[PDB]
Amino acid sequence: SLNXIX
Amino acid sequence: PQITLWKRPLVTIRIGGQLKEALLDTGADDTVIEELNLPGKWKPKLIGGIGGFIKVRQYDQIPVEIAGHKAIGTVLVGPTPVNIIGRNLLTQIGATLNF
Amino acid sequence: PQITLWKRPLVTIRIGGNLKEALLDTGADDTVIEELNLPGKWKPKLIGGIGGFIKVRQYDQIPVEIAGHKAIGTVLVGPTPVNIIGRNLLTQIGATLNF
Repeated sequence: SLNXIX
Repeated sequence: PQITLWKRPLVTIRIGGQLKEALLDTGADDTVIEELNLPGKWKPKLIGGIGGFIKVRQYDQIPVEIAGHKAIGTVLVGPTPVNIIGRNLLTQIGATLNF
Repeated sequence: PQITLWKRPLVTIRIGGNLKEALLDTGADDTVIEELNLPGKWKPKLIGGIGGFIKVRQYDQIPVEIAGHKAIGTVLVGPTPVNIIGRNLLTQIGATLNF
């Protein structure tokens, strides 16, 4: 699982 | 609704009877919510992204209402920087990208 | 066009004249590309997400064509497993979420 940017 | 992207696409959700804010996130496979209890069984899981991997609690078959649209599926609970609604639930509510 | 979310929303982009695959990511403030050898001036930045922060190189005013739609703006270069197109460029191509 890949889950994204702050 | 139709949501533009000048600001983060934050919406209110209902989970476990509580209101939360969460980001509609097309770049997420999964739905990841800050630490909390949810009813029922969970198992450990690891997920990754930009900074590497984290440990989360995997809860299955959790009802989530996302800006008034119902979903029931896996919710991961752990130290995410922001609550995110990922594709596993976005697909259930019929969400698309359009340009 | 309309992109569903059954799989990761990977599309063809062009950056520095070259075609690459990147995720259209509404959960990304910024655009993060692994293109370690662009010419041009850059400055150091740190960006975060689920696993914490990473170091990236910030390049400004870079043309990025996304599915034939031209954009131009800031591109962050660093070690990422997937190239991601964030809201800084998605807004330029008129991308919305719809459900």
